[PDB]
Amino acid sequence: NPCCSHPCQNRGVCMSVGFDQYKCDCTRTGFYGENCSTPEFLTRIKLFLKPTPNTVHYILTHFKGFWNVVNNIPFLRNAIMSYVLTSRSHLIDSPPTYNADYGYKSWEAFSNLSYYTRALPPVPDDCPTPLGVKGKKQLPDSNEIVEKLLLRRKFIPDPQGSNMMFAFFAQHFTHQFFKTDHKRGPAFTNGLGHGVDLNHIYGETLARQRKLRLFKDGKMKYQIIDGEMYPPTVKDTQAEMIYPPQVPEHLRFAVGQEVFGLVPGLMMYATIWLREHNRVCDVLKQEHPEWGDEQLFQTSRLILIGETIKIVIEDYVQHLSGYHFKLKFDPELLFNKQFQYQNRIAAEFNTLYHWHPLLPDTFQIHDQKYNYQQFIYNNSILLEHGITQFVESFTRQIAGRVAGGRNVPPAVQKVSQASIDQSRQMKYQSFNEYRKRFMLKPYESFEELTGEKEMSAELEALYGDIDAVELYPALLVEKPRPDAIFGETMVEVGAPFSLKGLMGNVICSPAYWKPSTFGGEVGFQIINTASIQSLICNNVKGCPFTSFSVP
Amino acid sequence: NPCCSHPCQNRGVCMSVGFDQYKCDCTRTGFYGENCSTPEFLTRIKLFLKPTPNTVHYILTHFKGFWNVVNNIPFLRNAIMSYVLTSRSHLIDSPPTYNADYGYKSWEAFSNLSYYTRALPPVPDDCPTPLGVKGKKQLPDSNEIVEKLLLRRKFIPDPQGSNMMFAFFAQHFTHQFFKTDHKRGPAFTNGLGHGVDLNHIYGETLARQRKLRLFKDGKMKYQIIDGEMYPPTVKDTQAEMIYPPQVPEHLRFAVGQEVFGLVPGLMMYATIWLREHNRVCDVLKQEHPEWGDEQLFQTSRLILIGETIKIVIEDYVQHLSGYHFKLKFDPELLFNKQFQYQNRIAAEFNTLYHWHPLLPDTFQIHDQKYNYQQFIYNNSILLEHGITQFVESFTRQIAGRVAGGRNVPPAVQKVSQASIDQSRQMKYQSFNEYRKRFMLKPYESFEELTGEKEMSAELEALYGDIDAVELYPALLVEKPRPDAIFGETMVEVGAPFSLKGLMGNVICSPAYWKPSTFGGEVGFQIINTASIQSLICNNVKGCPFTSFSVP
Ligand SMILES: *[C@@H]1O[C@H](CO)[C@@H](O[C@@H]2O[C@H](CO)[C@@H](O[C@H]3O[C@H](CO[C@H]4O[C@H](CO)[C@@H](O)[C@H](O)[C@@H]4O)[C@@H](O)[C@H](O)[C@@H]3O)[C@H](O)[C@H]2NC(C)=O)[C@H](O)[C@H]1NC(C)=O
Ligand SMILES: *[C@@H]1O[C@H](CO)[C@@H](O[C@@H]2O[C@H](CO)[C@@H](O[C@H]3O[C@H](CO[C@H]4O[C@H](CO)[C@@H](O)[C@H](O)[C@@H]4O)[C@@H](O)[C@H](O)[C@@H]3O)[C@H](O)[C@H]2NC(C)=O)[C@H](O)[C@H]1NC(C)=O
Ligand code: COH
Ligand code: COH
Ligand SMILES: CCCCCCCCO[C@@H]1O[C@H](CO)[C@@H](O)[C@H](O)[C@H]1O
Ligand SMILES: Cc1ccc(Cl)c(Nc2ccccc2C(=O)O)c1Cl
Ligand SMILES: Cc1ccc(Cl)c(Nc2ccccc2C(=O)O)c1Cl
Ligand SMILES: *[C@@H]1O[C@H](CO)[C@@H](O)[C@H](O)[C@H]1NC(C)=O
Ligand SMILES: *[C@@H]1O[C@H](CO)[C@@H](O)[C@H](O)[C@H]1NC(C)=O
Ligand SMILES: *[C@@H]1O[C@H](CO)[C@@H](O)[C@H](O)[C@H]1NC(C)=O
Ligand SMILES: *[C@@H]1O[C@H](CO)[C@@H](O)[C@H](O)[C@H]1NC(C)=O
Repeated sequence: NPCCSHPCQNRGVCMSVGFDQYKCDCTRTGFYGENCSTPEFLTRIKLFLKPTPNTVHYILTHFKGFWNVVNNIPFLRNAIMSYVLTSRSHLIDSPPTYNADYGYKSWEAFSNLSYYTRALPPVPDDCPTPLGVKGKKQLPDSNEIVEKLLLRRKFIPDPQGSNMMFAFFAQHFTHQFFKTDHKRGPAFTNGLGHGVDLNHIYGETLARQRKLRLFKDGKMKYQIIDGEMYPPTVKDTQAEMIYPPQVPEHLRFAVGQEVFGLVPGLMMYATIWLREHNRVCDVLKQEHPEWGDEQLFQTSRLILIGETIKIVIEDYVQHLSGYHFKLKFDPELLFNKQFQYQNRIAAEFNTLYHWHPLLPDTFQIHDQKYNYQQFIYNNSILLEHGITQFVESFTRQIAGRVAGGRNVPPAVQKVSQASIDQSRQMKYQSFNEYRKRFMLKPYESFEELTGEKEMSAELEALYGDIDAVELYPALLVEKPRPDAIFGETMVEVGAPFSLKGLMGNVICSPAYWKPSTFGGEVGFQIINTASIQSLICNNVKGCPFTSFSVP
Repeated sequence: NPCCSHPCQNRGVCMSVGFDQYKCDCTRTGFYGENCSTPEFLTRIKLFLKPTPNTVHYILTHFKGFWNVVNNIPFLRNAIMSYVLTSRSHLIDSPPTYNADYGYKSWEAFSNLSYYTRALPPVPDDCPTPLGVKGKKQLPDSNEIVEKLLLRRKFIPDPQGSNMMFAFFAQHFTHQFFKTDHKRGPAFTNGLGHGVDLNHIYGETLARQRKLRLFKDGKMKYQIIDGEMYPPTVKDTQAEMIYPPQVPEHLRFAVGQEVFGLVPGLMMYATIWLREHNRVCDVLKQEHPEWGDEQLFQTSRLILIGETIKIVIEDYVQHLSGYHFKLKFDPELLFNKQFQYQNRIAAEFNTLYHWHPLLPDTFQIHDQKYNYQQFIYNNSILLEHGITQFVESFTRQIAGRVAGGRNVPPAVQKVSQASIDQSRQMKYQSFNEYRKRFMLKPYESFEELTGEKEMSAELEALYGDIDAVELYPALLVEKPRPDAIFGETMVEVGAPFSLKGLMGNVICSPAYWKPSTFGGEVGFQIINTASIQSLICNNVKGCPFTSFSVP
């Protein structure tokens, strides 16, 4: 296949013409020529006036005195936030295009929701090398890559101070749209909503939802233990959950997501959100005594969705970005813009979000310290200590650094390898191709990627060519930004995926973004004043202080 | 329920506040006040400059010499067509809101694709009257409505000259997204693509598609009969079709849509589009001898989708409108506008497209006249005459006028009654409520609606109040425009749904609307030069003259 070398630059579409020739479609790329590499006049100018991401990142992470002024001038904050949203939006194809089985546009790829979509097309089948034309005939041994480059020798804490509240929020939140269907294969998903629908609370299907609902006051089923509200059982709901035989019947908590019983950190947030839903039902009941159970349930769901997006932007992304600028969740910022209120989850977004290095060596709850074997599938620990003690402890324990290499816990060594192996059967293009796909300069050397000497040497011994380095491994060994959890690429690729999934949500559209949608101003206000602190304060006994970073 | 009165005007959202009070959400309506009835300053002006639809219709259907010059100046033609598209589209909620089960915004209503969506929410369950407050406690007998107002005494031909080519095209085309799942109920659909995906050619599911495909050269299965290409059999494809047991196996043609064997007219268009698909495969193979079966199939499908939208706008809607202005299919007209490339089929769109009056008393092919009992499920008629004779004959046979009342063939009486019964199951608001929803002044009397005395009287005897008249019966008895097939409402309500369904298609989005999407410029040119005449000329022996109007 002549398109194996990925000849078309700047988002140009490559098409074969006969057996030995190809053609590049430069339509609306701002470039022309055989490979869409010659800039148009207007393009030369725009390229000359674009700051580098590292320049812009510097600006947003310094001058705290300046940003403190900007954050308190609504007009400016709105203007800045508007830029942040729109300056990235042009990097996501919407409606979506390719998937694992289609490197050309097709109705199958567009219409079949069981697939993850793809930011870059899959490497064609019969190519000289797995990645196209660069690199060796065979990719390096995946286990060898994990051990030499990814495995933790000594715990590397996150310099930004991200804690376990953050790490488990990241996992809980993203696992509502990262639901890989490993029956079919890594290219397929079970989250047909393809975004923030809160299916991990309410269930992916109506059948599961009816098993989880109380059908009184709009609320979700629950049980009281030691005066505290917890999720219901599988026995009570008949809602299937993933549990080992060793887990007794009365400890098989049923929640929206079948796998959230795997780890107590997930069951903590599931409990918190469950409580929040029933709390909002009580508020709405007070406001609307004429409302029935169905409308109480549906309106509460729409509110929690709003809370979720609110919290993710203004607390979660806020902490992750390290910006002194105060991010703002406000759908009105897009009402005068060209924006598509739809989204399809990208397989690469999933891959890049394998933040295994976040995980500590042991989990520390109160006085106790649990290893992975003791912590996994253990709702006893949740009942023993309680949510309050969980929050206090998770807020204090720091997470591991994601970029910079060699920080993956040996306990999840198999999962790290799987991420590499699964990236290969989905035929991912190289790291540098994804750099270019998101307006970044390709690395010219291994040393430029890692910013050090020995890991880069290992990469060269394994891959040989810098253009042969794979997406997932490179993201984890990439040179971090100064005192940051990530490197340049992780942010520049992830941010557009993330913002698209948040602002693209239907509740953000002008027809939905109204008080009547959420039951009136009281309901609308719950969204617009939501925070990770208030979420905990409203639903966790004692109202403990919490944050996404260690104090 | 205080909202039974439909108090909120101008797209305002009604919400109950306690048992006896309500509240209107006037957000972004352009109006304010308790009822969203008081216009803002800009709105006050906008309404003043906006011409009435009857005026605009007059200007587009007269001054034939003036439009002749506008049509040949691309700057003017593009600008006008652009306004046509945008001015209509703002009347459609996208992403979609209500369905038959939800008169308030809910995630269930948004996410469940099995429902038709709703331009107006259902009438609340427990209201004084079926339509809310207006009208009698019980709606008139649906059979009495059909007999008095809708049944055809004597055939009334369409003044616009619509022929059977047009009638069967309307039926064939619209039945890809009007696929009511009566198993579940009238509120539900089997077309989860919710638009122009040509599932009626290729099948809804991948399983049925694989049954119809040849898996060589990207082609669809077929058989040759008298030198001419026809659809394959059920026995060969194992694709389910709906046929009475008395139909012999060799006459059981298998096509994408299960019901198209019902009438030869549909099976005619199914055969033509089948031929076109296999024709485009031959064209693409010449351009791409390096391509495989899968890519040839998928690319052909995308091209036929383009042809359909092209033909619908510049031939079908062009004839239907009666405009002297030449409508244009050009996705680039929207690339600088705010527009959502998504759509959800509205139940009301389905209802207003029950154009039963189009049907003739008998079907006239060559020298023979077939009644309904003769014509239904009779594919032997198709083979006897051939597609060419079908095209020649149907082009010449006049269709019935749709508006004006009393033109529904008694043969389909029970179908017309079902339209009324079903719309009542789904709790449609009144005809006047749908007029106001689409910026039309509500009718003051029955006489203003029909423009005459006889049907007016029978209407008042049945409904009592003008605000009690139902959508479907009113559309068919409405005073038709001068020498036109429809009345005002049908167009002003139908056109937004239609254009949104056409331009909202994914292939019209900037990422898709490129030559590379369609296999290069040769494929792209197939779309952009498509017409109903070229579709016939390329696939029907002898290249017979055809048109959507009688010669
Ligand atoms: C879009 O909306 C449609 C209309 O609301 C949804 O269709 C409806 O789906 C529900 C649930 O799938 C279905 O109700 C069925 O619920 C009963 C379930 O209870 C039984 O299930 C357990 C299973 O182990 C069993 O032990 C017991 O028998 C327990 O009682 C079914 O048993 C029963 O047959 C009933 O049909 C509705 O019938 C169905 N409605 C229609 C009109 O089709 C549709 O699911 C939704 N689409 C989504 C959410 O994707
Ligand atoms: C999105 O894409 C997915 C991947 O392409 C689609 O999943 C695939 O779906 C097909 C069928 O829907 C499935 O094929 C399976 O069908 C075989 C049966 O074939 C014969 O068997 C019956 C027996 O009665 C016969 O009557 C039929 O006529 C037919 O000739 C199975 O035996 C076999 O297991 C085979 O796998 C694929 O497995 C499946 N692939 C994956 C990876 O899941 C998915 O359907 C699509 N989503 C849509 C269209 O909504
Ligand atoms: C912040 C990100 C994050 C965290 C904290 C986290 C925390 C933990 C954790 C904590 C105790 C455990 C035991 C695991 C273990 C697993 N994770 Co994650 N995971 C994370 C991101 C992901 C993602 C993303 C996937 C793929 C999701 C999918 O496709 O369903 C994943 C998949 C897995 C799988 C599937 C294996 C496979 O073959 O793909 C296992 C097992 N893991 N992970
Ligand atoms: C231009 C529009 C048009 C035409 C010419 C047309 C011509 C014909 C025709 C010609 C020989 C026949 C035998 C019928 C007979 C039927 N029509 Co139509 N129909 C049309 C638009 C529709 C639509 C739209 C529906 C509802 C489709 C759905 O919900 O799936 C429909 C429904 C039906 C049904 C379903 C039963 C019911 O309860 O509604 C039958 C039977 N009919 N119609
Ligand atoms: C958890 C400990 C990981 C064991 C890694 C075994 C594979 C050898 O890994 C080696 O380890 C050395 C010391 O870290 C590095 O300096 C080398 O670059 C690396 O290749
Ligand atoms: C605008 C901006 C800036 C910095 C980060 Cl870290 C993000 N967010 C992410 C970056 C990389 C990967 C994931 C995310 C995320 O939002 O989840 C955003 Cl959206
Ligand atoms: C712009 C315009 C003008 C006139 C008609 Cl008739 C249409 N088309 C329809 C009008 C009413 C009902 C249906 C349609 C249609 O396109 O099918 C359009 Cl889109
Ligand atoms: C870019 O075009 C040149 C000739 O214009 C060609 O030799 C080269 O192969 C193209 N790029 C790639 C990566 O092949
Ligand atoms: C849960 O933790 C307890 C400690 O209280 C331990 O004894 C038990 O083995 C664990 N159960 C698991 C991991 O299933
Ligand atoms: C608004 O309309 C409702 C319709 O029933 C009416 O009861 C009410 O008096 C109106 N209020 C106004 C016009 O202020
Ligand atoms: C079907 O049409 C044929 C002519 O092609 C005719 O002989 C036959 O009687 C028709 N069938 C019915 C049931 O009328």
